[PDB]
Amino acid sequence: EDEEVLYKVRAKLFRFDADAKEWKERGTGDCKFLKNKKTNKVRILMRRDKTLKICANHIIAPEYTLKPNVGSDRSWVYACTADIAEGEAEAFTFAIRFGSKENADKFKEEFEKAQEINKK
Amino acid sequence: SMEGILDFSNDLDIALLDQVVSTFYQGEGVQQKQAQEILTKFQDNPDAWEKVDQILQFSTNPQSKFIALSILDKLITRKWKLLPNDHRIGIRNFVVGMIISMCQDDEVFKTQKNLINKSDLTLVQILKQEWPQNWPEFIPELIGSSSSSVNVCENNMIVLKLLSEEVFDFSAEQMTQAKALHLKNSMSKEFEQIFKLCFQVLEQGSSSSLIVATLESLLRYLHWIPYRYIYETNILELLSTKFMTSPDTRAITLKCLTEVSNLKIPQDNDLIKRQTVLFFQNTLQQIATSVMPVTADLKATYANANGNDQSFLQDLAMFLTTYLARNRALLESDESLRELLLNAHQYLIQLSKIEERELFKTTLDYWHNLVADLFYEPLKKHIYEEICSQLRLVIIENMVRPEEIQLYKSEREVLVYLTHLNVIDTEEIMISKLARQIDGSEWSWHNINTLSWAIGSISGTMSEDTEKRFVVTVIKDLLGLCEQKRGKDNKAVVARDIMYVVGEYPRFLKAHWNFLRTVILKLFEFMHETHEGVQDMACDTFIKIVQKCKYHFVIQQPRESEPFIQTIIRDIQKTTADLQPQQVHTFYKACGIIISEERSVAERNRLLSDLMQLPNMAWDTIVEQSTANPTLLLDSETVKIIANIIKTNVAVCTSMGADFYPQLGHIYYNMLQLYRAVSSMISTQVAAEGLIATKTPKVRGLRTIKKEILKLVETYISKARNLDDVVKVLVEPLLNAVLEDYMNNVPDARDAEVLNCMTTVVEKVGHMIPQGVILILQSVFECTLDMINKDFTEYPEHRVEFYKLLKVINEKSFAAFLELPPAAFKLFVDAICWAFKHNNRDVEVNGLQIALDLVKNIERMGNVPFANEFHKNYFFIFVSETFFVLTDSDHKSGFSKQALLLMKLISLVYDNKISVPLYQEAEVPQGTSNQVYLSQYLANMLSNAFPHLTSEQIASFLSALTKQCKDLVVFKGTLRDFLVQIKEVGGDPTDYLFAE
Amino acid sequence: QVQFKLVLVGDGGTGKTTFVKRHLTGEFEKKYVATLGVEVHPLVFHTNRGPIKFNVWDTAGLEKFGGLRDGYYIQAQCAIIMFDVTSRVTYKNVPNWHRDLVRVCENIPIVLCGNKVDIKDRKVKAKSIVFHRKKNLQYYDISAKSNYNFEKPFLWLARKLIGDPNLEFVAMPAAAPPEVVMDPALAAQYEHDLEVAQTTALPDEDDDL
Ligand SMILES: O=C(O)c1ccc(N2CCN(c3cccc(C(F)(F)F)c3)CC2)c(NC(=O)c2ccc(F)cc2)c1
Ligand SMILES: Nc1nc2c(ncn2[C@@H]2O[C@H](COP(=O)(O)OP(=O)(O)OP(=O)(O)O)[C@@H](O)[C@H]2O)c(=O)[nH]1
Ligand SMILES: [Cl-]
Ligand SMILES: [Cl-]
Ligand SMILES: [Mg+2]
Repeated sequence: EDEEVLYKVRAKLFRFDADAKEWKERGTGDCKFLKNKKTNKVRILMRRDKTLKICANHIIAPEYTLKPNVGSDRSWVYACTADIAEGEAEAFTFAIRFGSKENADKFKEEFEKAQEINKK
Repeated sequence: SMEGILDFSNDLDIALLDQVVSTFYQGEGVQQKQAQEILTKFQDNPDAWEKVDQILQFSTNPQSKFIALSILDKLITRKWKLLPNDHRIGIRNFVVGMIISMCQDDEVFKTQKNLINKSDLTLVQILKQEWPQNWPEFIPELIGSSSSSVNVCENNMIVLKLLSEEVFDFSAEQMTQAKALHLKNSMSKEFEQIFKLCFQVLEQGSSSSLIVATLESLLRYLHWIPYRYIYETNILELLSTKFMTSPDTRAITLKCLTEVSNLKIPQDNDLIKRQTVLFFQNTLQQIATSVMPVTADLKATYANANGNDQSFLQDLAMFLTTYLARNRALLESDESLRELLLNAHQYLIQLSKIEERELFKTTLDYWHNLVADLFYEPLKKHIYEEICSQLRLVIIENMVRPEEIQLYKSEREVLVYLTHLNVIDTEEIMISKLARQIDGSEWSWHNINTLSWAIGSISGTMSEDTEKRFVVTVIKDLLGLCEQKRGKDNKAVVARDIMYVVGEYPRFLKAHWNFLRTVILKLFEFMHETHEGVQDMACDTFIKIVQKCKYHFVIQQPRESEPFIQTIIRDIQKTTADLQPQQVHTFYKACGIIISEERSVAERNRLLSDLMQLPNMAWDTIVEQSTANPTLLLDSETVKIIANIIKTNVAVCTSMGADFYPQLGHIYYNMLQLYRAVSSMISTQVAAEGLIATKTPKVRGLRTIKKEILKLVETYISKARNLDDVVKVLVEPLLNAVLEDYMNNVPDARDAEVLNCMTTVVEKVGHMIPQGVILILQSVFECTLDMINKDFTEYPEHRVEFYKLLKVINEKSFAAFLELPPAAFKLFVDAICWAFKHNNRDVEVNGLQIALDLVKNIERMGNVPFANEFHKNYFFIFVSETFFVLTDSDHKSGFSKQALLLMKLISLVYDNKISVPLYQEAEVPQGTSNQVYLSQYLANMLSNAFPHLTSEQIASFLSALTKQCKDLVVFKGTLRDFLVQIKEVGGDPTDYLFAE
Repeated sequence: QVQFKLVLVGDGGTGKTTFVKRHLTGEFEKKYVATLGVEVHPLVFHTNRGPIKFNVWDTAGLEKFGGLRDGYYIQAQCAIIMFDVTSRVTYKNVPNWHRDLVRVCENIPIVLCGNKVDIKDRKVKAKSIVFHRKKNLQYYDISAKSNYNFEKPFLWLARKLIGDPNLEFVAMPAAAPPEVVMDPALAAQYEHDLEVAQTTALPDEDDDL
């Protein structure tokens, strides 16, 4: 790999479907923060258990903000402007849920550290 | 333009249909989808059948012709009898002609198998309608046409196979009993001629595709034909020699010989016994010489998955296990058949090593049958010693974890039987497998785990003395293995396997107090290891050991100052300090199991007091602060502490049941005050924030407190011994705390667990609280019905708990329904019928049981005005609602209970056990019996619901039904006959006279 | 890239569409919307032998929505037969689905799948499931909801169709994702869409994830 793993955590990812006004699960597996050894840019790369299919692939943009979901104390929702998991870069409203509040808070800490690395 | 074919006013353009069909089968995305919809509407047009002979003649697309035959099949199976005789003979002759024509063209026969097979099935649908009564010559003409061509002969074998399947294999659900019997007797009467042809083809041989089609039809025949066609002809010899040698015929021949092994055969005939031996000997000889020797590595062959190897090896396992399970006694007492017997078993040993779970299970079912036999049958085990030795290694190397329930059970049972048959061989294999873990040659997590599960599985099979030496040897070896291993991953794996093994040997632990004590203290040390899996395994091992050895924790052991339970309780804070909440609850549950062994009341109550010390002190300080200032609950962290206190009480109440009462009594009053305070907080959070509040972590936390309180009370009441205290102390405060709160919350804030708690209360003490049951119904009945009577989907837990509560009230306190005002009683009848329409099998089954029980409850009242008014108002509602769910094809899972309910309703009238006329006066002569009026009402109801039935069909059906209303199996037969006849036109009314 | 027609058959409500959708998008559809005739979707897996494409014909199990019925099976190269381990009738009907399927598709690899093994009250016990043995079907316990063995039917069919018993699903390398600039004109657009999404609860808040 041309990338260093900064953080790895088990997570479930959702995307908001505005039409059906509901959260639709996109995958479950290891969410990884990967630092490109050439550009030093940190991305989220998430693969599904067993199929290993990509369900998240985007830069941790400095302009993104993690917000609580009304339902959860172990989730974050954020707008992503360019995710290439399904191919052509698309904008999503994402929600990512972890096994515990501690995992979610640790994720937030790591996501901010990555935002600062990406500011350089 | 594709939609052109849906316009029936204009003649059909075959080239357009061919394009739509091509677009559907070969097109993509939106175009495929649109072609799909158009083709469905085309096929479903009730006049589309008139287009079939046009499409069959003038279409170039074989997919169009396939879809044309589907349309024809709907006409033949549903509406055939509406056609004039001339038209039916016309279709019949066209279909036969189209089949013969396709078969006589070598190019079409080779490449259009789909369309020919579909044509053959269409012909078989015609035979089901026409044959033999309106087509006596069909079989003679098929036999005749078979010598004219090898293609026609082969295709005639496909027709006869499909006919045999339709008549003998799939008739049960698809035909009336009378029509199934008719076609079975018809095929039976003409089979002599069919068999003669099949035998000639198999003898005369030559074309492999023809031979394979003939053996495919034979496989179907073997489900029903008499043994003499197999044993009194050359056919057994051909199957077990010639057809085993060529690989084209081998797979089908093996499946035939498996069904031959299942024929009904005379038991007292030496010639037949010798023929049964011979075909087996011949089959195994052809395998050994033409396929693979007994030594072959079938694991390797199967894995390589060349050609049809996997299917062949599956079929061989099915043949060997089927034949040997029936016939191995034939091979056991004759010295000249010993080699055949052991070679057959050696093939099974090789098949058992294949890495394929479902194949392994098939061979394991056989091994279970064999070793069970050797355990009980005199003078047999010695025959199989070398087979059994190899099988011990196969089972030990394939042992799965006990979480795989059925497979672990099957494996354990086989290994236990094998251990009894030779304990020394079992021990040596297990110790030598352990040695190969210790020397690293076979070391892996999977391998030490599988071995530990195997060693665990045979606990209780050795003598106590042999077990003692074996267990010490195994623990010493696993301890050495642990020391020897490096890094916490490896050590954790071996530590979990030591805990596993020790937990499976309670007899050993019970005999060796010093060992047991050390194990527990070691488990307590492991409860501080954060290394994943270790705390969970320590807690699981602790409760498993306690369940089996509890008596040893409650007595004073020699050279101890106190019962060990006192030592566990004294140090409980320290022991459990690093556990997650669910692990603490297991730990407290285990302590509850021990304490319940103490049968001295004073000493039990004191141990229970000491165990509950930490949660009771956390509780007391919260109740002081919580009541002193209510706003302290809103705090997320206190809600988590309160829920965990209640859950600890649930855990200890689960293991102590009746003995838990003094602890419940200590918290009961303040627990129900806390229920009220948390209810207020939920209510006012929903008011302030909206229905979304119920999704918030805070409100879910509060609701968790309410659900654990209801769980604690239902857990105690379900095991309570003193029901007087339940009624006098518990019930009144419970109803006051929960019923109005449930009623006066918005649907989305109502806990389905309230219904579950009330079900247990009515179940256990319903007879003793008639006024409490009335209050339960008044609080939950109408508001819960209104949540679930708009659709079948909303509030699924309320739905299930609602009908469980009505069921128990209707069983235990039916007087509560007598107290309902007429309008509420009408809603109860509506609720029952509503349950009948459900597809969810929980609700439907409770629905039908309530209806049964309610009818029984009304019958019990005898000849009084409430019973009479019930029948006048509801008898016909239950009869028509039950018939609705019987006949609409959407409620097949409820068939048995629908039938039982309908039988009860019809038998009430047939016995004259309803005092008043069911008809309102001047609707019939005033003398008229309820039997005559029920006849009339059902005839009218069925005629309007099924207008295509004749008056004769309905009258015969109802005549059969009323005569059979004391015989459930025959009654159900008549109901299933009716469900077949309503799917077609011109069902024979004489079918309802069927008798076996 | 090699594409194979896969036909999915079994009683209504057994989980055919749910199982496929989970494989296409990753989502779990809780609602029962009965299939009308057939839904066709391409489904691609990446293997150590390159990509394999299944053209998935997800057929209707309900008789009244059956459409072309066995017409859908024409030129299938593989099949899944689905039942629900919580509904005995759905297993009783497995021989009827198998009959209708193999009359059209005589020599294809077929997986039998008992779905919904996540539900505690199982009605079709392991001991009862033997139909696959004489018919040479592969069998898996699955759950579309928990993802228990969710990949196994496709992995087994891929091994059979490619003729490689050691075929594995692999991870495809993930392209470096674009760095983009948030459009100042749609910044108001996004705060709205995020408001709606923060105030709609995530489903299944009691699950391990
Ligand atoms: O006769 C006795 O009084 C006696 C007392 C304790 C014994 N032990 C059995 C318990 N034990 C043990 C060690 C580590 C883990 C566990 C586990 F918790 F069960 F996992 C148990 C090792 C010590 C054993 N059994 C042994 O095999 C043993 C004991 C001490 C040794 F140094 C070596 C062997 C015997
Ligand atoms: N608990 C549970 N529910 C499931 C599972 N798979 C599917 N379901 C539910 O089952 C219901 C029916 O699913 P569908 O996929 O629509 O069923 P289907 O077989 O396609 O139905 P037809 O199209 O009518 O043949 C839905 O409510 C699903 O959410 C599962 O693994 N577990
Ligand atoms: Cl026998
Ligand atoms: Cl009809
Ligand atoms: Mg569907």
